[PDB]
Amino acid sequence: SLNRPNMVSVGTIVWLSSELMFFAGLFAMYFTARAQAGGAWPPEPTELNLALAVPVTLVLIASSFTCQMGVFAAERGDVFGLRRWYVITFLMGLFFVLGQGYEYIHLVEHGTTIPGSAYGSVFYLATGFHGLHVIGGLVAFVLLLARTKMSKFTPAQATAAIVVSYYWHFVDIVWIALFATIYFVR
Amino acid sequence: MHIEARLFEILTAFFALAAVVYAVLTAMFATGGVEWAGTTALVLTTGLTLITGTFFRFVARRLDTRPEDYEDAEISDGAGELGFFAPHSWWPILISLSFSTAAVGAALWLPWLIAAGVAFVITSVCGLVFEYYWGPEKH
Amino acid sequence: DLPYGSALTSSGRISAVTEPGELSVHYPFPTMDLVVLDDALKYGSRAAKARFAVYIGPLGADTAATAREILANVPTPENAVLLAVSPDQRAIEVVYGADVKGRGIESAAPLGVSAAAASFKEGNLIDGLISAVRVMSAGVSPA
Amino acid sequence: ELEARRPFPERMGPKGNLIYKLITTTDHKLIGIMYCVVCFAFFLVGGLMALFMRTELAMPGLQFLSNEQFNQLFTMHGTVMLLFYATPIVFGFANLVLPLQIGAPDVAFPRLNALSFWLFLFGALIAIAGFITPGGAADFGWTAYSPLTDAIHSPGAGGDLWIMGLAVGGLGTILGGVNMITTVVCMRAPGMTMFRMPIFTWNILVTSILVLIAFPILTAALFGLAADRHLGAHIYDPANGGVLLWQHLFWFFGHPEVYIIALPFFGIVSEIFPVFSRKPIFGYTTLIYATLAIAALSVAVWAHHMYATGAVLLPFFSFMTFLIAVPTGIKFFNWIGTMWKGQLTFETPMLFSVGFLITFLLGGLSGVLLASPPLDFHVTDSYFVIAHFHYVLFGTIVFATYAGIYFWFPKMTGRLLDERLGKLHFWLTFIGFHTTFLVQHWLGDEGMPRRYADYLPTDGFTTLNVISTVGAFILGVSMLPFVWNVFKSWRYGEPVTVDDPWGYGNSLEWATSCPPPRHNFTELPRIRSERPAFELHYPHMVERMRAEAHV
Amino acid sequence: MSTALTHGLIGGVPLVLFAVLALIFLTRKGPHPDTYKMSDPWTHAPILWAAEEPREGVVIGGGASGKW
Ligand code: HEA
Ligand code: HEA
Ligand SMILES: CC(C)=CCC/C(C)=C/CC/C(C)=C/CC/C(C)=C/CC/C(C)=C/CC/C(C)=C\CC/C(C)=C/CC/C(C)=C/CC/C(C)=C/CC1=C(C)C(=O)c2ccccc2C1=O
Ligand SMILES: CCCCCCCCCCCCCC(=O)O[C@H](COC(=O)CCCCCCCCCCC)COP(=O)(O)O
Ligand SMILES: [Ca+2]
Ligand SMILES: [Cu+2]
Ligand SMILES: [Mg+2]
Repeated sequence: SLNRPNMVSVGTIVWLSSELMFFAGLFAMYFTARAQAGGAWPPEPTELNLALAVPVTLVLIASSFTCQMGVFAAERGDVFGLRRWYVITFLMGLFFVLGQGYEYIHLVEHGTTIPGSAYGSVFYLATGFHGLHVIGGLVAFVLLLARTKMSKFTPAQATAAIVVSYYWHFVDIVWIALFATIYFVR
Repeated sequence: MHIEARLFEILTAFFALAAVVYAVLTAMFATGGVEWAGTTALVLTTGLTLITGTFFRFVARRLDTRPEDYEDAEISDGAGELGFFAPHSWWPILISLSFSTAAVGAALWLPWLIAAGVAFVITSVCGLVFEYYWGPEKH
Repeated sequence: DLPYGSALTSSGRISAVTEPGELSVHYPFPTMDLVVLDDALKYGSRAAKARFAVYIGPLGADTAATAREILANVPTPENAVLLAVSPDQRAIEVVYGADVKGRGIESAAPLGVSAAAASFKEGNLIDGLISAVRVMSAGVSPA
Repeated sequence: ELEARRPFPERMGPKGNLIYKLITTTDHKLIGIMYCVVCFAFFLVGGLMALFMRTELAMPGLQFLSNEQFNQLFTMHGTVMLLFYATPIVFGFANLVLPLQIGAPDVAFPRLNALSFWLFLFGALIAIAGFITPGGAADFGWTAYSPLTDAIHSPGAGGDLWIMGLAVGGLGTILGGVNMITTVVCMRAPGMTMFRMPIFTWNILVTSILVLIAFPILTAALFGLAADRHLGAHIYDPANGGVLLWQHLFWFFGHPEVYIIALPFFGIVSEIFPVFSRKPIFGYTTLIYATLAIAALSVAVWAHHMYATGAVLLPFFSFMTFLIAVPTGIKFFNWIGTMWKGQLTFETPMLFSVGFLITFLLGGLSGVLLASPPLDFHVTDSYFVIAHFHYVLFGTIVFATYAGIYFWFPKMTGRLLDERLGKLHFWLTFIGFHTTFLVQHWLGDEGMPRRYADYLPTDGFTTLNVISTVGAFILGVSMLPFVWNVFKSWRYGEPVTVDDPWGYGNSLEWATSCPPPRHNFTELPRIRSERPAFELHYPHMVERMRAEAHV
Repeated sequence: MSTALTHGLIGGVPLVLFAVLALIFLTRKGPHPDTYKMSDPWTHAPILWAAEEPREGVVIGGGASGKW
C-alpha cells in the first residue's frame, strides 16, 4: 500500500509554482509597452508569419503526449519504453528550438531587432527566456537518460522521470499562453 | 492532508478578489488605462496558490489519514522506514563557484568567461546528479 | 525522576530542568583551577597509559579499604590509579589496579602522598591535588 | 549511584576537527551556525559604513569625505544590512530549531540546503567586491530608480556587479523557501498535527510562501535592467512608460520583503514570552489567523511607497495600508495577555523581548502616519521616514535576534552566556539607540531631506545632527561586550548537562539534550497539546492545564 | 561649531557611559559558588573525578597512606 505523499513531487510543484512569477515580469513589460503603442502595435517593419509558428506550436503540443506515454511506461517498471518515448520527446523539442531560431534569423533580416524598437525588445526577451527554459528541459532529458543506465531501475528513477515530465508540461503550457497573447491578441 | 490544501485556497480566494477589484477600479476613475503592471502580477499570484492548492487537494483525496494527521496517535505507529538522506557531499560548493564565475562573466560582459561558467555549471550539476548512481570501477 | 522537573523517558534516560539563571554543576572551586586539573589528568593519562582518578569525600570508619571498593566505579578499574583525600579527617589514600604493578607505581605513590600532604598545610585543596597527580603520572611507564 | 565525570568539559576539539566537515557538511545545525557567524561578520561591515557616513554629517562642509563616496556609502550600507544580513538570518534561525520543533531528524533535500548557503555567501561577496574598482560601488541607492540606473546616467562597473550579486544571492532564498515548505508539510512526528506545532513554525511556513512570490519578480526585473545596460534594449525608457514600470515591479517585491524579516522575529518573542511568565501563550488560535491575515494583506499593499508621483490610485493603497495594521494590534494584545497575571522573571532573553515591544510600537505608530497621502505629501524622502523604518527594523532584527541568540545558545552549544555581561550589552544598545534616532523625526519635519551629503551653516539643523552622531558611536561600542561574551563563553562558561536551562520550556527542542545528537532524538514523548515539554515535565499539572484554559 | 568641542564630545561621552555601566553591572557577584576553605566541614556531595584517556569484583594490588 501507498500511504505517503511523494516529497520529490511536492518540492518540484512548489518550485514550478514559484517559477510562474518570473514570467510575470516579462508579461508586465509586454503589456506596458503595448499600451503606449498609439497606432499599429506591430510597427511597419514587423510582419508576423503564421506559416512557421503554427507547425512548431503543434510539435510542442505533441511532445507532452509522448512525454506522458513515457511516464505511463515508467510506472509499470518498463525501462525501455521510457527511453524510447523520452528520445522522441527530445527530438521534438530540438525541432522546436531550431524552428524558433530560424524564425529569429528571418525576423532579424527584415529589420526587427532588440535595439531597433520597443516591440523587438519585449518580443525577443519573452521568447528568448522561454527558449532558455526549453534548453534546460532538454539538458534534463539528457541527464535523466544518462542516469537510467547507471543502475537497476528502482522506484526513485521513476520518481525522477515523473518530476522531469512535470517540468516539461510547464514549458509547453506557458508557450500556449504566449502564442495566444502574441499572434492572436496583437 | 486537508489543512495544507485549505491554507492555499484561503489565500487563492483573497488574491482573486484583490486582482478583480484592482482591475475594475482602475478601468474607470483612474488616469490612463487598466494599469497593466499591477494587474498582471496579481492574476499570477492567484495562479501560484491555485496550482499548489489543487495539487495538495488531489494528493489528500488519494491517500488516507497519516499518523501526522491523527489526533490520538501513538509514537509506535510511525516506527519503520523513513527513506534516503545524503550524509555528505562537496559538490554544492563547486556548483556555487561555477554560478559565481558565470555571474562575474555576465557582469563585466566577458563572453569567454560566460561560456566557461556555463560549462562549469553543467559539469557540477552532472556531478551532483550522478553521485549515488555510479557503479564500481570495471578494471 | 525524583527531583522537581525530572521525568523517566521511554528509553530510560532522565530529563531534568533548572530554574532560570541557576547552575547545574556548582563545584566549590574556580573554573580556571578546574581547567588546570582537567588538563593535568588528561595529559597524565597519556604518557602512562593508565587512567587517573580523584576522589573527595567521606571515608567511613576504615579510611584504608573504603577507598578500595570505590575504585570499582571508575571505567576500566584495572589499569587505573586513584587518589582519595578526606577533608574532615586528614587522610590520603592511593589505590591502584593489578595492571599497574611493576610499572613504577610502588616507588611513586608515597611521593604523591607526600606532595599532597605538604601542600595541604594551607587551604590549597586543589593545588596539592594537581601536584600529587603530576608527580604520580611522571613515574608510571606505558609498558 | 555514583559515576565518574570530568572536572571541566573539553574546551575545543583536536586539530583537523572542523575544517573538512565545513565544506562537505550536511547537518542543518552547523549550517545555521555558519549563517549566524557570516551574518554578524557582514553586520560589522555595514555598521562601519554607517559610522563613516554619520561622522561626516555632524558638521557643515565636506571635512574628509566626498559626494560620490557618500552616495556609494549609503547605497551599500542599506544593501548589506538588508539583503546580506537580515534575510539570511531568518534561514539561520529556521535551520537551528525548526526540525527540532517539528520532531524531524532532518530537512528534505539537505544538499540543496548547503547549496543555498554557498549561493548566499558568494553572491554577497561579488556584490561587495565593487569597492575594489577605481570607480567604486553602486551609488544610486538600494531602490535603484530609473532612468538613473541606465548606462547613460550610471556607466560604472560597480553597478553591474551589484545587479549580478543580487541575482545570484536571490536563488538561495527561493531554494531555502521551497525546502522549508517541504520540510514543514512532510516531516512531522506522529500526533503532531498542523494545529499543535509552535508559532515559530507557522511564521516560517508563511514567510516561505511569501518568499516564493516576492523574489522571482525581482530577478525578472534585474534581468530586464541588465538587458537594457548591456544589449541596448528599450525596456525602461521614459518615452515607453518605463519610469513607472520599474517602480511597480520593484515595490511588488519591496514591501513583502520587509514582511519577510518581520514574522519569524514575531515568532521568536512569541516562543520566549510563555517560558519566562510561567503561563501559556494567550490566544494560540488567533495568532496564526493574525499571521495569515497580515501575510495575505502584504501583497495588495505596494504603492503607498510612491505617493509623490501622480500615477497611483490613492484610496486603494491607503485603505489597504490602514487595514494591514489591525492584526499587529491583535498580536500586541495577545503578547500583553500572555504576560498578564504571571510570575515574571527578567533574564537576558526576556529583557530583549521586552525592549522589542517598546521600540516596535513607536515604529508602527510612525508608520501609520505615512499611510495617509496628505501627510506623506510633506514628509516623503525626509529624515522622518528614516526614523520610521529604523524604529520598526531595529525591534525585529536586533532586539528579537539577540533575544533568540540568548535563548538558544545553550541549546545549540552546551554552554551558558554570561548574565552580568549581557545586561551591560542590552543597556548600552538601548540607551545609545534612542539618542541617535529620536531627533530625526524633528529633522525630517523641519525640512532636512534624506540622502544629503552636505548642508549649509545657516540651515538651522546642526545641534540635532551632533546628538545623532554622539548616539551612533554608542551603538558602535555596544557590540564589544556581546562579541567578547560570545568569544569567551564558547570555550569556557557554565556547563548545562540539564537539557533545559530555563525550565517551564514549552516546545519540543527542550525534550532533547544540549547539544542534540546527530539525528536530533533518542526518544520521543506523546504529543497531545502544543506544550509537549511542559507535558513531559510536571505531569501533575496536566489536568489543571485542561481546566483553566477557557474563561 | 567649536571643532574641538564637537570632536571632544562625540568621542568622550561613549567612554564615560561605558565606564559607568561597567561599574554598575560587572562588579556584581555571579552564580558561581564561593571557594571551599580547608577550615570548615566538607558539606558537598562526593566527587570521583576521572579522565577519558586511554579511550574505551576487580582484581587489584597495592596501596599507600598519608596524614596531615
Ligand atoms: C535593516 C536593518 C538596519 C540596521 C541594523 C541599520 C543600522 C544603522 N543605521 Fe541604517 N538603513 C536601513 C536599515 C538598517 N540600518 C535601510 C533599509 C536604509 C536605506 C538605504 C538608502 O538610503 O538607500 C538605511 C540608511 C541609513 C541612513 C541614511 C543616510 C542618508 O540618507 O543621508 C542613516 C543616517 O544616519 C542610517 C543610520 C544607522 C545607524 C547609526 C546604525 C547603527 O545601528 C549601526 C552601528 C553598528 C555597528 C555594528 C558599528 C560597527 C563597527 C565596528 C565595531 C568597527 C570594526 C569593523 C571592522 C574591522 C570591519 N541608516
Ligand atoms: C522592515 C520592516 C517593516 C515593517 C514591519 C513595516 C511596516 C509598515 N509600513 Fe513600512 N517601510 C519599511 C519597512 C517596514 N515597514 C522600509 C525599509 C521602508 C523604506 C523603503 C524606502 O523607501 O527606502 C518603508 C516605507 C513605508 C512607506 C512609504 C513611506 C515613504 O516612502 O515615504 C509606508 C507608507 O505607507 C509604510 C507603511 C507601513 C505600515 C502602515 C506598516 C505596518 O506594518 C505597521 C503597523 C504597526 C502598528 C499599527 C502598531 C501596532 C498596532 C496597535 C498597537 C493597534 C493600534 C491601532 C491603531 C493605531 C488604529 N512604510
Ligand atoms: C597580483 C594580481 C595582478 C592579482 C589581482 C587580484 C584581483 C584583485 C583579482 C580580481 C578579479 C576580479 C574577478 C575582479 C572583480 C571583483 C570581484 C568580483 C572579485 C572577487 C569576488 C569574490 C571573491 C567572489 C567569489 C569568487 C568567485 C565566485 C569567482 C571569481 C570570478 C573568477 C573566478 C574570475 C577570475 C579568473 C581570472 C582572474 C582569470 C584571468 C586569467 C586569464 C589568462 C584571462 C585572460 C583572457 C583574456 C584577457 C581574453 O581576452 C580571453 C579571450 C578568450 C579566451 C580566453 C581569454 C583569457 O583567458
Ligand atoms: C541579459 C539577458 C537577456 C536574455 C535575452 C535572450 C535573447 C535571445 C536572443 C535573440 C536574438 C536577437 C538578436 C537581435 O535581433 O539583436 C542582435 C543583438 O542581440 C544580441 O547580441 C543578443 C545576445 C544576447 C546574449 C544571449 C544570452 C546571454 C547569456 C547570459 C546568461 C547568464 C543584433 O542587433 P543589431 O544588429 O545590433 O541591431
Ligand atoms: Ca561635514
Ligand atoms: Cu511599506
Ligand atoms: Mg519618493
